[PDB]
Amino acid sequence: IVEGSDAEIGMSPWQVMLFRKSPQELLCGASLISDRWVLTAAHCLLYPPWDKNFTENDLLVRIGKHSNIEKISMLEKIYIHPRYNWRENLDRDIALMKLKKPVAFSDYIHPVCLPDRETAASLLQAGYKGRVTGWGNLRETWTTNINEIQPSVLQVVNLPIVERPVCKDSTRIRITDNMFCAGYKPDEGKRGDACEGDSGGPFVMKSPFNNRWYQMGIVSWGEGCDRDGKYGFYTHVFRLKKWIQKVIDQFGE
Amino acid sequence: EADCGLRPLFEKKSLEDKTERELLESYID
Ligand SMILES: *[C@@H]1O[C@H](CO)[C@@H](O)[C@H](O)[C@H]1NC(C)=O
Ligand code: NA
Ligand code: NA
Repeated sequence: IVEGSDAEIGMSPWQVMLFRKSPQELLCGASLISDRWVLTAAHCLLYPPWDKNFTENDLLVRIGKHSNIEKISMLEKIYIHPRYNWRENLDRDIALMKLKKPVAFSDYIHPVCLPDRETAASLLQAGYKGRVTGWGNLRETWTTNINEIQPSVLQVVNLPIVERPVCKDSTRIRITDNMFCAGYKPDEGKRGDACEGDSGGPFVMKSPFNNRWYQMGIVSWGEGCDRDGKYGFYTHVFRLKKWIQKVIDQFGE
Repeated sequence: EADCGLRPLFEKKSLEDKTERELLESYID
């Protein structure tokens, strides 16, 4: 996360980290949506142009991490959207990971809500801010050392959703309805973005109707990090929820 | 939904985090 701040303890208890099992390597962010299901970006698990094609047995997740607070879980199975377009523009960039066994909730481990139609309709508006969290790089590039851009605490940044014409205008990539973009404009002064390692992590919004946090996005792709006139692109969670529900209904008994 | 989206250290204790108001203000302005 670029231009964010240290998360407060328990601020993002649905936060999940996706790791290569052995040897160890932080791969992506993710989010906890029930005691057994984790949501992430498809490209975190399957991306042939970088020779990426992980199975359940290649991976571990970490949950409840801020900085015995923290839980390590194995995966039973991975499910990637059947119409995820890795060849072109990362359309439908979404995947589910089923934990080997359910996790117990605590003060530091608690699931985020998935939006329904009404919440998505109300809140997915230009200028409305959501929140992105992750263990990704603090800047696109480092000046003194490799570790000056790796954070010691979970990072948080609030970013406004951007007008669709501005999103589309900002890139040559064909963007679809299954993507939205977020971030400040050059003239707005304020800054912030996801960066390397934040992919797959959540873009959340707090409902004014019921004061619950809802995951509206999944960190998907960008062009560099925190560049003037560029925006982060996020998978539109609600637009793909029937698929999420189909997977949980089929494989979640 | 169960208790989804309600944080044990925040909503459940009637505490606000340091920047959530900024999010809600953007919806209302
Ligand atoms: C890994 O290979 C392909 C690469 O596109 C991927 O779609 C698939 O999930 C994996 N292979 C098989 C045989 O399932
Ligand atoms: Na930008
Ligand atoms: Na409004």
